[PDB]
Amino acid sequence: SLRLIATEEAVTFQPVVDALRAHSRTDDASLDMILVRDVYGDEPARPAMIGRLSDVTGERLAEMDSNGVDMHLLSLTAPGVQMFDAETGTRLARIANDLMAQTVAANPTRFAGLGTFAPQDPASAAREIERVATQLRLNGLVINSHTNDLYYDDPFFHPVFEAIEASGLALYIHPRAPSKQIDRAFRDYGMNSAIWGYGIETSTNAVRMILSGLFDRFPRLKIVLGHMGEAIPFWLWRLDYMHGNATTFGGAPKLKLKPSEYFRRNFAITTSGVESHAALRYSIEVLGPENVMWAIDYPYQPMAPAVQFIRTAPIPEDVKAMVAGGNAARIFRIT
Amino acid sequence: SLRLIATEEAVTFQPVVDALRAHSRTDDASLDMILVRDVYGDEPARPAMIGRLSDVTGERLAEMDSNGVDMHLLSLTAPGVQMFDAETGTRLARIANDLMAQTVAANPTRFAGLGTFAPQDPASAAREIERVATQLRLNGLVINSHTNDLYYDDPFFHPVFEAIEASGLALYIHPRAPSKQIDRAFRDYGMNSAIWGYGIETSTNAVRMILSGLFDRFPRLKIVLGHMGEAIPFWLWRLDYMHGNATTFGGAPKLKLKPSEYFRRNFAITTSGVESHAALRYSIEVLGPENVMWAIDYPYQPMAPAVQFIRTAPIPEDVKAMVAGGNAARIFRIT
Ligand SMILES: COc1cc(C(=O)O)cc(C(=O)O)c1
Ligand SMILES: COc1cc(C(=O)O)cc(C(=O)O)c1
Ligand SMILES: [Mn+2]
Ligand SMILES: [Mn+2]
Repeated sequence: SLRLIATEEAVTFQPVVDALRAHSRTDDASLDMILVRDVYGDEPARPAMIGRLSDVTGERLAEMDSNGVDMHLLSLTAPGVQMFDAETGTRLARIANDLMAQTVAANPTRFAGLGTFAPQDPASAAREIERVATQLRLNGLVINSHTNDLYYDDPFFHPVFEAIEASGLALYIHPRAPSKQIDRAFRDYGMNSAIWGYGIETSTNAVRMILSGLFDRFPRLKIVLGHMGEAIPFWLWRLDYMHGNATTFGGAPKLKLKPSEYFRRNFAITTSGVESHAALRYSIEVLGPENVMWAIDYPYQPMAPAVQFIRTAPIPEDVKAMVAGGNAARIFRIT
Repeated sequence: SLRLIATEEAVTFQPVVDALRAHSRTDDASLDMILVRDVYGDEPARPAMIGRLSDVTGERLAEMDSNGVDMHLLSLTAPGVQMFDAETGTRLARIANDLMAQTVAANPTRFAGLGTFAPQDPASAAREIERVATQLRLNGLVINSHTNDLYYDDPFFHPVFEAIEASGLALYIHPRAPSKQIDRAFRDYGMNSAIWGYGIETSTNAVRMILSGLFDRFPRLKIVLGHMGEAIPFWLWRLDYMHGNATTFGGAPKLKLKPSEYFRRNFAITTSGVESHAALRYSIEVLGPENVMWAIDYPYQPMAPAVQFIRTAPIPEDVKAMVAGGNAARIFRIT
């Protein structure tokens, strides 16, 4: 009877798959090409993945039922539509969002959905964000860290965040591989991926957002970070302590709040890929129990262990209910 | 009467200062030049820092006395001698280590010392490490993350680690600014420094060391990381979980232990710059109480708050004693 709403659950659609299959044959130097060739390539190292990402009502729903999971909140899998040229990305975002709405509508008690967009073209992405919010009535938004090797402090993306803030939709900033600004250090030992690169790429993006003052410009933004907040909850004291030096000697702009206060006000986190009771308890302690959500990270992680992690969490039942689904129901407006 | 041994306490000596003053005028593109110009430059934004780093027996000792701090474990301040050419770095490491040994000998109940080296020349560095251990009999070693924009998984540095392992001295890997591999993303909002770049640079170095299998080659190495382990303690579950993918699809070498097992076996951490009781408790829980040490990070942080942080830590008195000084006395050979 614990209501479980999993918040970082990947899906894909045939038009996006086809575009990535084509993209896999190009000489794109993005570090995401490792993943793209592994999953979408002509000789894939991970040949079952397209099928598992594409499936919603077969194995996925069967696994949900066997583990007592009420819902998946679906998101177009990284790297979404962000690797394509602007026209292509804009077209495919629309298509993927329409298909997400269609998927959710077939089983709305079991699936909710996040829309995505192509920030390669900020003006067009702003229009699509508005369409996602008001015409499709999806539950929120998802984007995969950097676009065009730029981070979201860049004023280039202001029209995107203006539209997101106005829409009231939370934005899940999911990882992708380290951008070209930092990828040189992530070429070895599989560090391009979830084992290290994903967290460094995504957390650096979010820290730039905070320190740049994005949340003074757009104070009603809600951002969600998976992987126990990409470790930002662990760094809060030092982010705050060193901020004086940053604005005094480092040219950082003066902010209305402390870095950690933006993190608690404007961000929430999920437990995707971090099935640690100690890290969960730490995060609840420093963020508050309203700011932590459960996730599986299916199909990149299996459902049973993630479910058992939350069902056995050494926290009171009321807090467990918040983490398991209550918070997600609030943040992603799930009835 | 808690015995307090602070383990990340920076010092400098005139010959190194003079060399950095000269270096500040060069066209070196290293991100450390920001700090170097701010402290050692002809028109320094932080003019009092050289005096504070240079002082051992004046203000530093008075502050130790007024706060009841037993000892500082001294280290040549970042970037140490690593920015110089090999000949210069090698020469200056010898001098700086002799001066460190003399500083310690002058007040051995109040100061312990870490020797440094210039890994620009691994053969010469290996010889200096041996001298530090056997002739100077210093308490350990210190190096500031990368050298020549390479990380310590590189076989280029094997003679260094062979020598460190044989010496039995622990190596404190202190931060410096992000290397050229990653520095593009750390040029804004003061992120070059302790607020973010230091942690990403140093943790990525350490993660490369672990995933490369360095600790299978040299299983007796002891490495110390400040700033609450540069957040690696927070990432342990995910580092372990994703390791199968890394070795299966990512070309990472198979290891004898799990990544988190190398971290507990071969690393210890300090609390420098992270005066959070929650983060301290988390670290003691996941690493064990023997693996956590207290530090101040003087003169970049003030002593009083660091001292009051540990004196008021909500942990049992025997564990507090271990963290405050007992572990340091073991790891750094202090009577
Ligand atoms: C492309 O999307 C992915 C996402 C995750 C994640 O940690 O969120 C992991 C993988 C992966 O394991 O390769 C891939
Ligand atoms: C030159 O070495 C430094 C070290 C630290 C540290 O956090 O360990 C901070 C600063 C700084 O605040 O600029 C400088
Ligand atoms: Mn994911
Ligand atoms: Mn320091």
